Amino acid sequence: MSTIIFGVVMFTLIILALVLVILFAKSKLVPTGDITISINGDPEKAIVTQPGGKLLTALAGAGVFVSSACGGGGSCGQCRVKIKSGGGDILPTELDHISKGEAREGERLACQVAVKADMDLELPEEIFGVKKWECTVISNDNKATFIKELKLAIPDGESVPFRAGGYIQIEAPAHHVKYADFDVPEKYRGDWDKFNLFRYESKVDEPIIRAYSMANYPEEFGIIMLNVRIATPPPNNPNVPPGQMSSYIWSLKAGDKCTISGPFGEFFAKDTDAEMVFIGGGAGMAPMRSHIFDQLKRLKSKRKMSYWYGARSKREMFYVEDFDGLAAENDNFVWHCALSDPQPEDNWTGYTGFIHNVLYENYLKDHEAPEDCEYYMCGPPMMNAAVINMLKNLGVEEENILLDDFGG
Amino acid sequence: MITIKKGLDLPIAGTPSQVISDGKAIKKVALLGEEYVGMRPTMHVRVGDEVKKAQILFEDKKNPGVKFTSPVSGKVVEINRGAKRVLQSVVIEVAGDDQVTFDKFEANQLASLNRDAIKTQLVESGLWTAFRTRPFSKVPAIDSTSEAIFVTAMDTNPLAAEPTVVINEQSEAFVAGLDVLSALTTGKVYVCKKGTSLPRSQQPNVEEHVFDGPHPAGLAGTHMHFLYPVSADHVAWSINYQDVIAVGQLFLTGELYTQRVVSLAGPVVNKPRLVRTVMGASLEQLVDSEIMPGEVRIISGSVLSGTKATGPHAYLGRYHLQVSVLREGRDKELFGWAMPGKNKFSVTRSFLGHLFKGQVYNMTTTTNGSDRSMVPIGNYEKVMPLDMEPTLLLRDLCAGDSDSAVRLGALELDEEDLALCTFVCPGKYEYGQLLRECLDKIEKEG
Amino acid sequence: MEHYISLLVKSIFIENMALSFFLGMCTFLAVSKKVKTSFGLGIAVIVVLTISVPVNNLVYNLVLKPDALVEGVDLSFLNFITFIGVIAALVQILEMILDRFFPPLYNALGIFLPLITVNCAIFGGVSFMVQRDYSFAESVVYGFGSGVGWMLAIVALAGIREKMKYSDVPPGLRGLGITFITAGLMALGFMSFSGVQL
Amino acid sequence: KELKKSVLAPVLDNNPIALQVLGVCSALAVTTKLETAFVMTLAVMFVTALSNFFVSLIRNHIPNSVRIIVQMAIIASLVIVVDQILKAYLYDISKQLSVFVGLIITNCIVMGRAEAFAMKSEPIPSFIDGIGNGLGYGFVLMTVGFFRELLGSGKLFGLEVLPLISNGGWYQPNGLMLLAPSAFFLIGFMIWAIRTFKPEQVEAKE
Amino acid sequence: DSIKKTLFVVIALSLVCSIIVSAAAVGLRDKQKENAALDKQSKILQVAGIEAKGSKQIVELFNKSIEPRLVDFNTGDFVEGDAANYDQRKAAKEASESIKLTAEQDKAKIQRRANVGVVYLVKDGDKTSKVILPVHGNGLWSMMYAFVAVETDGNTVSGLTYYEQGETPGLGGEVENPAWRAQWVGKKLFDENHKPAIKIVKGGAPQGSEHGVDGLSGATLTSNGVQNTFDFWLGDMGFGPFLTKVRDGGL
Amino acid sequence: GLKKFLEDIEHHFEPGGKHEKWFALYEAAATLFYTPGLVTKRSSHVRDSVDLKRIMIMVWLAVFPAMFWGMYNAGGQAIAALNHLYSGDQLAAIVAGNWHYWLTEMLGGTMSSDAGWGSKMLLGATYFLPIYATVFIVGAFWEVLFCMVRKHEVNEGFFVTSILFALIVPPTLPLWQAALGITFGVVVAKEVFGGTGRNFLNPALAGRAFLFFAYPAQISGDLVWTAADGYSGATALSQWAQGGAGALINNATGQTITWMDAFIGNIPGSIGEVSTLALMIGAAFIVYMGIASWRIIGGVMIGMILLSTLFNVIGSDTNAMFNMPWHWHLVLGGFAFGMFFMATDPVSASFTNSGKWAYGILIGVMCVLIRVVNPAYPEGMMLAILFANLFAPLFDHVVVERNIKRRLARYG
Ligand SMILES: Cc1cc2nc3c(=O)[nH]c(=O)nc-3n(C[C@H](O)[C@H](O)[C@H](O)COP(=O)(O)OP(=O)(O)OC[C@H]3O[C@@H](n4cnc5c(N)ncnc54)[C@H](O)[C@@H]3O)c2cc1C
Ligand SMILES: Cc1cc2nc3c(=O)[nH]c(=O)nc-3n(C[C@H](O)[C@H](O)[C@H](O)COP(=O)(O)O)c2cc1C
Ligand SMILES: Cc1cc2nc3c(=O)[nH]c(=O)nc-3n(C[C@H](O)[C@H](O)[C@H](O)COP(=O)(O)O)c2cc1C
Ligand code: FES
Ligand code: FES
Ligand SMILES: [Ca+2]
Repeated sequence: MSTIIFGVVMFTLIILALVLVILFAKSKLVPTGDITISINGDPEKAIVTQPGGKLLTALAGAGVFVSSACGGGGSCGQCRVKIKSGGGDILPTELDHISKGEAREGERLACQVAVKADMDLELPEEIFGVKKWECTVISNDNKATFIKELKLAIPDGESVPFRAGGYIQIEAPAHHVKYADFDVPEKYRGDWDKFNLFRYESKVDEPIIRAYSMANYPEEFGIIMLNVRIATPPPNNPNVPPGQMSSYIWSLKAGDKCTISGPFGEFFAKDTDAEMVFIGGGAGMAPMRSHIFDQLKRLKSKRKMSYWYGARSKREMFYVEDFDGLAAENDNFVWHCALSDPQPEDNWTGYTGFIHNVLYENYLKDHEAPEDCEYYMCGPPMMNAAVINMLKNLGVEEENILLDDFGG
Repeated sequence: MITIKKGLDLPIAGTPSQVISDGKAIKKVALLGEEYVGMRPTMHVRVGDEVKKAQILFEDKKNPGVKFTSPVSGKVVEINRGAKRVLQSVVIEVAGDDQVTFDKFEANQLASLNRDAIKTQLVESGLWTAFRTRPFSKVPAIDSTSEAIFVTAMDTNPLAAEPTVVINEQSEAFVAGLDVLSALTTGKVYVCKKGTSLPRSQQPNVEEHVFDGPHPAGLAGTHMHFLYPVSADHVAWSINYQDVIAVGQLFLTGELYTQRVVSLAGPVVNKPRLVRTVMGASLEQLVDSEIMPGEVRIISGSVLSGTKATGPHAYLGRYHLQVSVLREGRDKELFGWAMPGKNKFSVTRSFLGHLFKGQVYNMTTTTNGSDRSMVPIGNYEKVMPLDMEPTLLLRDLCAGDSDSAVRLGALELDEEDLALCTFVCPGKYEYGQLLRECLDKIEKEG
Repeated sequence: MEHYISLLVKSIFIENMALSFFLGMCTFLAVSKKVKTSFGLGIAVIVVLTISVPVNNLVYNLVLKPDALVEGVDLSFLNFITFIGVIAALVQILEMILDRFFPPLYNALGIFLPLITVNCAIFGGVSFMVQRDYSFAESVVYGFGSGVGWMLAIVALAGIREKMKYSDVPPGLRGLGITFITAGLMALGFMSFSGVQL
Repeated sequence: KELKKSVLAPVLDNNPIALQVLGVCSALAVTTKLETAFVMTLAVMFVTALSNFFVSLIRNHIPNSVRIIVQMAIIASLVIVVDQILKAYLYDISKQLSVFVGLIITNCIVMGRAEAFAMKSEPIPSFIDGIGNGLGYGFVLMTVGFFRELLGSGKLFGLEVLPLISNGGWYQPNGLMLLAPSAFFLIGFMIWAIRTFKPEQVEAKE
Repeated sequence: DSIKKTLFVVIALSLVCSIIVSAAAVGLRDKQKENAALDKQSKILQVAGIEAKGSKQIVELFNKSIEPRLVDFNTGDFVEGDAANYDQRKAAKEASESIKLTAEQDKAKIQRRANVGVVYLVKDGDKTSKVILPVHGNGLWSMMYAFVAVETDGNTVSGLTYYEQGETPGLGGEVENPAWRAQWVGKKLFDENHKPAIKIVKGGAPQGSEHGVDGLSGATLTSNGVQNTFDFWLGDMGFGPFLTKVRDGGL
Repeated sequence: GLKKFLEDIEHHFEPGGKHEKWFALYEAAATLFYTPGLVTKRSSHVRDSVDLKRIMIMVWLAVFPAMFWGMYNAGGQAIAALNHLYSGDQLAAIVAGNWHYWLTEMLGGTMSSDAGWGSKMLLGATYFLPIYATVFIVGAFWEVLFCMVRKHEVNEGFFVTSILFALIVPPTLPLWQAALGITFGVVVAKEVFGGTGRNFLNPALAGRAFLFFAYPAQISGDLVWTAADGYSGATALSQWAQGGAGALINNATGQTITWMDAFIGNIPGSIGEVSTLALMIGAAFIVYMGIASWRIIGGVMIGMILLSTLFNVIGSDTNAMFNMPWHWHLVLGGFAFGMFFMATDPVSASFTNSGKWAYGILIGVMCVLIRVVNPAYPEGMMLAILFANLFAPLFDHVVVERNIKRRLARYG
C-alpha cells in the first residue's frame, strides 16, 4: 500500500520539477520586450508590437495590407515586400513566388516572415495613397445576358488617383440572396429560364472581401465603375450554390450604400512607340475600354491601335456606340468582333469562330514584324492559352505579351 | 609558361599547308542570327534593299544599342526564318563598293584615346560584336567594362590555321589593335600564344603568356581558368587575333576591314591550304570544285565544335576561322563493334589503332554506337585539364541540376570547352547542349 | 582506455542504432534529402542523446531502481514517464538556448528540434542503457557513440540519395518506396559486423 | 455516413506509414510473427484513441509552454497501464515485443495525431480519428507480417501451413524474411502497389 | 498565461495519472511474478518427463513432483537457503557471490561461475528418481542455456532440452530439434574411470555408441560450444564434485 | 542474306505493325548483328570508336581463362574425392545414381582416378553450364519485361552481371536458388533504379548476399565446395582459422596445400575464384585497355597489406588468423576475383580520382577485418564491397567540397 503513495508522490514531484526547470529556462532565455518595425526609413508610421507571429498580423493593424488577398493558400503570390535590414532568411516556401534575383534584392513574403525581431521595410512607389471610401451606387444595370455594369460615387466630387487597368478592393456583409430577384430584362431572360437559374441561392454568415477591376480612365472624373459576371455553378454538380460576391453585387441598385478600398494594379501599358494590339473576350471589356480610352483621349497619342473582341451573339456585345465613335474620331484605332454562336435571327455576315483564329487569319499572318507589337490581353483562361500559343508560334517573346487573368 | 598535359590532339587526316593563297570568287555573304547567344533581332532592312558596308542590318532587343552591320555593299536577297519565325540568316548579294566611314588616328595616339570614344567607334562600326563575355559568352553590354581582355593568338583546333603566318602580314594592324585594347581595358590585356615570337605592344598593361601542350591548350576558357578565374562578379572579355587586326585597321584607316584568312581542310579536300575570303562568305561557293565526289558534310569551324553548313546556314560564322569537310558515315558493318579495329581511333586502348604511332585517320561523321547511359570508365579525366570534377559536373548537366553545376564550375565554361568530353563519351551524350540549357536557366532565374 | 574505446566502437559500428537496431526511421527516411541538412540533424541528435543518457542514468540509479530510496520499495514502473519527461524538457531547453544565444548554431542544428523528442533512437538508447546497467562514464560514452553512428548512417543515406539525381525511378516508387528499398540495401551491407563479438 | 467515412480514410487514402511517414520502427520490428503484429496493432489503436480523447477533453486548458509535457504525461500513463496489463496476461507476447512496448510512447503516430487533430477537435471525433489511424497502421503491419511469417517459417498465427523439411515436409524457409531488409523491401513494394492503384498520391518530379 | 494556472493544471493532471498508474502497477505484481515462475516450471516439468497441460496442472505437478535444492560446486554438498527463489544468473554477476574463472578454466567462455547452483530433484513417491542440472555455454551468436536430466547413478542421461538460445534457425537453432534431442537419452556422461566422455561427433556418431551424439550439420561452431558446455560442467569446476556424491548414492 | 532479311521484316515491328510490341527485341538483334549506321546530329561531328558493347565484351572475355580453369578444377576435385571415398561396385552404383556422372561417362569421359584433363573439364562443365544458362535466361526475362513496360532499349551490362554471378557460387548450388538470386540482384538492385548506369549497388553481389542470408546452408559449410556425393571437407580459410598454416591439408589426396597450389588454383571453392594467376592475366588486359581502375586495385592492395601486417605485429595466442601474412591473404578465398573484377564496377565506385584510392583502401581493410575478427564468416570480400558501395559517394562529396573551396578562393 505504501508503494502506491510513494509512486503518486514521486510522479508528481518529478513532473513538477521538470516543469519548473523549463519555466525558469524560458524566463531567462527568451526575450519579453517589445520590438519595432520601420517603413521606408521614416521615423513616422512605425509599428511596435510584441515579438512573434507573421508580419501580416502587425501590418493588418495599421491597414497596410499591400493587396493581401487571402489568409491562406497563397496562390496569388501578391504578398511580397522588400525587407532592408539583415533579418531572417528567405524560407524554402517562398522561392515558388520569388526568383533568386528578387531574393538577392531583399524581396520576402510578408505572410511567412517572422517578426520576433526588429526589421526595416521598404514599399515601392510610395503606395501610402491607398485609402478606403464610403460610396453610393449610381447605377447597376445590365448590358448583356450575364454581366452587369456597376457604378460608384466618390463623395464631395473627389477623384481617386489611379492608372488604367488597375483593380480595387471590395467588401460585403453577411447576406442571403436568390437569383429570382434579379432584374434581367426580357431579351436576356430567354437564356436564364432555359437552365432555370432562378432556382439557385447562396449565403454567407460573415463579411467577405474580394478584388475587382475598374472600367474607367483618369479623366472620367468623380466615379469608379466595374463590370461583373455571374458565377453560376457548373452543370455536372449543380447541387453546389453560386458565387457569393458576384451575387451580392448583382443585388444592389441606385442609391445603395457600399464601401471600397485598395486601388492596386500591375497591368499598366508601356511607354514605347510600338504598335498596340488589344485582344479581349467576354467580361474582360473593362480594362480594354480603360486602356483604349486612356491612349486616345488623355494622352492623345498617334500610335497605331486595334481592338479585337470575342463575343457570343449579336445580343452579347456592348459599348459599340463608343468603339465605332472612337474609330471615326481617330484614324489610329480599328475595331473588330467575332462570335461563336450566330443564331439564324442574327443573320451575321462578319467574322465567326474564336477570336484568335480570326486575328491570325486576317491581320497577323501577313504582318510585317509581329514581334515588335505589344499585346494586351484579358479573357477566359482557355482562350488566353489559345492566343498565347498562336503568338508563340509567331515568335513573340514574353516581354511583349501582357495579361491580367481574372481569377488567377 | 603553363603546360597542359591532359588533352588530345585529334589525328584527323587532311592537314592544311600553312601557305596563304587567293580564294574563289564570292557573290553572297550572310549574317547568321542563331550564333549570337540570347539575341532577339529588330530588323532594319527588308528584301530588295540596297546596303553599304558597315550599314546596320538589325539590332538586339535584349542588348540595347548593339548593332549588327553588313560586311559588304550589295542588295538584300533573303531573310531566312525557321520554326517560330526564328531568324536564321540575312543574305546580301555583293554589288558595288559603297561604305560607311569613321574617324582615323595616328598610330601613336591610339594608346591614349578616350574609352567612351573607342566604344562609340566600335559600336557604330559594328565591330563591337567581336567581343564575348565569360560567363555566358554573350556580346558585352555597351555600358559595361571588364578588368581582363583575353586575346587568342594561338589555335590548337584540329586542321586549324597558324596564327603566326597571318599575323606576320599585318604586324602594324595587330599592334594598333593591341594598343586600342589596352586603352579600352580597365585592368590588363592577356595575349595568349605559343612559344614563338609575335609583334609586341610596348604598353605596360599588355602581357604575353605562353601556353604549351595539346588541345584545349589554345582555348580562351583554359586561359581564363589559369590567369583570371571568372564568376558572377568577375567577367572577362575574349577576342581572337584576326578581330584584333580588324580593330587596328578600323582605328588606323576609318574603314571596316572584313578580309579573313581561313583554313580549308579535311579528309576530302584535294588541296588543303589557307585561303583569303570575306566575313560571312558562302561556303557552298567557297568549296566549289574543292572536294572529292560523294556525300559530305561542310562544317563552319572545327569538327570538335562547329555548325553544319547546309541550306540557310551555309555561310561562314562570325567566330569561325576555318572550314572542315568530311564524309557522311552511313555504313552498316557486320559485327563492326567486335572487329580488331586497326583503322579505328579511340582514347582508350581497346583497338589495334593505338599501336601504330603517327597514323592519321579518314574520320567520318558516324556515331560508333547507340545512345546509352553513362558508364564512367574514366575517359573525361584524360581530356579535361581544368581543376574540376568532370564526371560529377557532366552528371549534373545530364540531370539538369543547375545549382549544383554552378558550384562545380559551369559558369567558367563554353560549349567548346566540353567538345572533347562529348568526343570521348561511350554513351554518346552531347554536353554542349546541356551546358547551354543550364546557362539559360541560370540567366533566367537571375 | 581500451574498455571505453571498445564501447565506443561497438556503439558506432557493431550496434549502429540506425542500421542495426533500426530506430529513428521516420526522420532518417524523411530528412535524408540533403547531405548538410542531414548533417545538422545528426549533430542535434548527437547532443541530445549524449546529454540524455547520463542524466537518466543518474535519475534511475538514485530514485527508480529497487531499494534505492527505501528498502522493500521499488518505483521502476515510472521509468517511461521519467525518461520521456527528461528527454522532452532537455530538448525544449536546448532549443530555446540555441535560438536565444547562438542564432548561427540554431540555423545549423536547432531548427530541427521540435520533432526529435519523438525519436525512437533516444528512448531506445535510454532503455538499453537501463537494461545493460552501465556506469556513468559508460553511459556518457555509449550515448555519444550511438549519436555518432546515427549521424553516420543518415549522412550516408543522404549521399546516396544525392547520387541518385541521375536515376530513373518508376513514378510509383519515387520518394518513399525507393528510399525504403535503399535503406533495406544499406541494412544488407551493414551486416558485415553482425558476428563480431566485441 | 460520416463516421464510416472518417474511420476508413486512413486505411488507403491517408495511410500513416505509406503516405505519411510515421510508426515505421515498430512496423520493421514486430512483423516477424502475426500474433505480435496483431497485439501491437491493437495496443497502438487503443492508446491513440484514448490519448486523442483526453487531450481534446483538456485542450482548451493546456498551458502552451508545457503542452508537450502534458501530452507525454497522458500518453506515458496509458502506455504504462498497457505494459502492466500485457505482462500480467500475455507474458510470452510481452517478452517477444521486448522494448517496443515502451516505444509506443514515441511512436510518431500517437503524438502526430494528438498535436494535429486532438488539440483542434472534439472528443468523439478525436476518438474516431485515433481508431481510424490505428486501423491504417494495422493494415500495413498485418499485411507485412503475413508474408514475413509465411515465407520465413511456413506458419500463420503459429499454425502450420507449409510443412518444413526439418519436420519432414517439402518447404525450405527463407532466412532473410526473418531480418529487417525483408520488411524494408516489402513496405517499398506495398507503397508501389498502392500508388499504382491510387495515382493521385504520386510525388512530383524534382 | 498565469504560472499559477500552469502549476494547478499540471499538478492535478499528475495526481490523476499517478494514482491510476501506481494502482495498476501495484495491483498486478503477483500475477506477473506467477507468470514468470510458471514459464520456468513448464520447462522443468517438460525435461523431467512429466506431461502437464495448463497453468493449474503445471503448478499442481511441479509442487508435488519437484524439490529445488542448492549445491556448492567446490565441495558438491547441499547448502541451506531458499532454493525456490534463488537467482543464479544474477548471483553470477555479484562480486561476493561468484568467482572469476581463468582463461584455461573458462572452456565454455562464461567468464564467471556462481558459488552455489540450484538443482531440481525429481520425486517418485518419497524416492528420488532423477536430478536435473542447469548448464549453459557460449555458442556462435549467443549464450545457450539447457537442462539435462541425469539418473541417480550419476552417469546416465534421461533427457535434454535447450530452453534459451539465439543461433540461426537453420544451422545452429537445430539444438531445439526434438529428433536431435532424442539422441541424448541413454548416453553416459562419464567413462569407466570417471572422466568426462560426452563427444559431439562430426558427420554423425557411430551407431550404437553410448558416449557420442551427432553434431549439427554445417554448424560446427555451435557444436563446439555444445561440446565445451559439457567439458566445463562435467569437470571439477562444475558439477563433478556433486556428481561423485550422487554416484556414491548420496540421494 | 541476313542484312536483307532484317530490313525486310522491319515493317512488322514499326508502329502499327503486326509485332509492334517486340520492337525492343527486334532492335536488339538488329544492332547485335550490324552497326546502327547513324551519323552525328550536333556538337562534336566526330566521335570516339569505343562503346558500351565493346566495354562489356572486353570485360566478358577477360574472365574466360578463369572460367575454363574453374570448370577443370571442379571436375578434378570431384573425381579425386569420389575415388577417395568409393571404389569398385560402390563407386559404380554412386556413378549410376548421378546424372552429372553418368552423362560424363556416356559422352566418352571416365570417372576413374586416371581421368584426364578433358574428362575433368567436361565434368566441371556439366555443373557450370546449367547454372549459367538458368541465370542468363531468368535475368533476361526481367530485363526484357522492364524494357517493354517502360519502352526502353535493352542495353548491355547484364551480359557481364550474369557470368560474374554464375562464377561466384559453389558448383553444387540448386538451380531454383540461382534463379531467385539473379531475380533479386537484377530487380531489387538495378532495375527499380532505372537500369544500367543508374544504380549504386553491385547487382551481382547483391544476389549473392541474398543467397548468403536466405539459404546459408547451401552456400556455406563443408558440404558444398566439392561436388562429390557424401564428401565432407573444409577449405583453406576455414582450416587456417582452425589451426594455422599447419592445418592446410587436402584430405581428398592427403597432400599439403602449398602457396603454389593456392596461387595456381588447385584448391576447392567457388567455381571461378581459385586461380589467382588466371585472374591476374585477365585483369591485366582490361587494366591496360583503361576499362578497370588501377587506382582502385592499388587501394585494395594497400589496405589489405596494411591491416594484415598490423594484425601480424599485434599477434594472438588463441586466434590463428592473426598470423596469416599478406601474400597468403592474396591467394585464398575470393579476394583476387573481387579485387580484379567486382571492386572495379565503374557505376558502384567513386567518381573521383582521389575518392577511388579511399574506396579501394576501405574495401581491403574491411575484407581483412571480416576475415580475421569475425568468427561467423570465413571470408568477407562480398560484404566488404557491398559496405564500401554505401560510402563511395561520401568520399566524392568530401573531394568535391574541397574543390569548391579552392574555386571560391579563385584558384580553380
Ligand atoms: C484582381 C482581380 C480582378 C478581377 N476583376 C474582375 C472583374 O472586374 N469582373 C469579373 O467579372 N471578375 C473579376 N475577377 C474574377 C472574379 O473575382 C472571380 O472570377 C469570381 O467571379 C469571384 O466570385 P465571388 O467571389 O462572388 O464567388 P466565390 O465564392 O469566390 O466562388 C466560389 C465558387 O467555387 C465553387 N465551389 C465552392 N466550393 C466548391 C467545391 N467543394 N466543389 C466545387 N465547387 C466549389 C462555388 O460554387 C462557386 O462557384 C477578378 C479577379 C481578380 C483576381
Ligand atoms: C548467414 C549465416 C549464418 C550462419 N549461422 C551459423 C550458426 O548459427 N551456427 C553455425 O554453427 N554455423 C553457422 N553458419 C556457418 C558457419 O559460418 C560455418 O560455415 C560453419 O560453422 C562450418 O561448419 P563445418 O566446419 O561443420 O562445415 C552460418 C553461415 C551463414 C552464411
Ligand atoms: C567475389 C567473392 C566474394 C565472396 N564473399 C564471401 C563472403 O563475403 N563471405 C563468405 O563467407 N564467403 C564469401 N565468398 C566465398 C569464399 O571466398 C570461398 O569460396 C568459400 O568460403 C570456400 O571456403 P574457404 O573460405 O575455406 O575457401 C566469396 C567468393 C567470391 C568469389
Ligand atoms: S497573399 Fe500570397 S502568401 Fe499571402
Ligand atoms: S516510429 Fe517514428 S522514429 Fe520510430
Ligand atoms: Ca548463470
